[PDB]
Amino acid sequence: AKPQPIVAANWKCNGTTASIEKLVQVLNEHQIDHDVQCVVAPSFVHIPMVQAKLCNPKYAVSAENAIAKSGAFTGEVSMPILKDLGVSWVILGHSERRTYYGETDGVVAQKVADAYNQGFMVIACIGETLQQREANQTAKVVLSQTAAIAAKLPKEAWSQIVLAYEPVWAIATPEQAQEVHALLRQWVSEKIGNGVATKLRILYGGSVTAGNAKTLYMKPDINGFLVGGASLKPEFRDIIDATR
Amino acid sequence: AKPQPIVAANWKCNGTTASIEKLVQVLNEHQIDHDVQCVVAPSFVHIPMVQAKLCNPKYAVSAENAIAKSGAFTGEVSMPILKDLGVSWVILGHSERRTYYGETDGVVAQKVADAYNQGFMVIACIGETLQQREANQTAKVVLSQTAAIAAKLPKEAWSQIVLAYEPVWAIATPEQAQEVHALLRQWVSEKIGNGVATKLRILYGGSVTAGNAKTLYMKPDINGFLVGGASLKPEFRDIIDATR
Ligand SMILES: [As]
Ligand SMILES: [As]
Repeated sequence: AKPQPIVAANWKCNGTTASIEKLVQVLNEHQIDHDVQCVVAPSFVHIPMVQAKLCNPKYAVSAENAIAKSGAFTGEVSMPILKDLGVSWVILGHSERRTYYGETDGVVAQKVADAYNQGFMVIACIGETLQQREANQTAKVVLSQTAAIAAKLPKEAWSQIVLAYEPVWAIATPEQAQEVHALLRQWVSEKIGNGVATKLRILYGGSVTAGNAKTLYMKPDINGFLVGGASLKPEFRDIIDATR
Repeated sequence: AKPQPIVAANWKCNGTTASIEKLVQVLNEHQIDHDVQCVVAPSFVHIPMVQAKLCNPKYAVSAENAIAKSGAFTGEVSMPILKDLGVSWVILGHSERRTYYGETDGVVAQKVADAYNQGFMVIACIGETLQQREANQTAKVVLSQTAAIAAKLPKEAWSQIVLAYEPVWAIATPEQAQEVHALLRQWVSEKIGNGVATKLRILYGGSVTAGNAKTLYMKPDINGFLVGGASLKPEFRDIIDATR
């Protein structure tokens, strides 16, 4: 018994008009005959061409980041602007943004609350570094990151939340991934509620390929993927098939 | 005797599909009969619709920010991606990005060098805070910011550089603006070269409206504008006319 799986593409800061048109065509031709939420997150400037060309009924378009409000924030894209554009998914707290772009736990938690309150589906990213893993701090870190997010949310917000676990420490066996997912679900179950925990999607966001996806999705607490490199390739289709 | 003026719109983090279509239509109908480089910088997600609808022969589209390279930089837009898209202008070092998003002098200077080397026109922003102005540090600060940028550039790069002076301290009389522009030009003249200084555009990026633009452009060291709030309005056309 699992909730609806999600297979999300994080294109990060990659792509050309040519490469995106070729990829979206193949994604459009792929017949998906099971209940799965597919997500593509392009770079901001590619969002329009993706919205225009993507016809696959299982897909939604997501942003890779956002700020809460419109105004004098040169270079940033706000959640109101995204909604006007027709985008209602957003990735927040990706490890790259936590590492390079000043997104502390509190910044991430406030962004998630803002997205929730403006009616977004949120893929919120957590995960521990190699230094943190080698000091035995996996549980403390992922639970503390999740706790920061949970602190700004009412119980009913969780239908709009998806967690994505990034094993930053590896940039992992399916068993190491399962152990962290289980630990996350246990926390949500005890602290937030049993019903909320059952229904929550916890996506694996380490290295996902056509080669390992099926074995990863066999695990009871893995509800799909936040895919990096392989989501720039026709291989993404096979990763979607692996959640049958 | 002045170099070609530039009138650049910084839309910051503002706009709807509806408001942009209405604005671009009016900008498209505006007949401009003098030599001026017009620039529109939309939020990243609006770049496609602006490129698609904007027909005015005096305009180029600009990004409001960028990073140097494509790759694993979730949420950011790279200069290669912009070029593939057909964008060859970029605003860098805006005060909002210096203040809120970690852009030190060195970060800004490296971004400007990267843009130069990838063939962009760059509007590089400098300016001092109220605290800096009240401690008599206007010259030191704007010259130190310009120096950080100049340090990463060969002499021949300056044909691709435009400076924009932001009087952050006011968020200013035309005479206070002129005094800073003159001081910037003097520095470039003595340190970089007389020929480079004559030809360089120094844009005023404080509060510009249809009401004050003509008086501002009368000043000998002001070569146009980086416009904030008024560039979201039909008033922008009159600001363009003021550089006749
Ligand atoms: As189709
Ligand atoms: As036209």
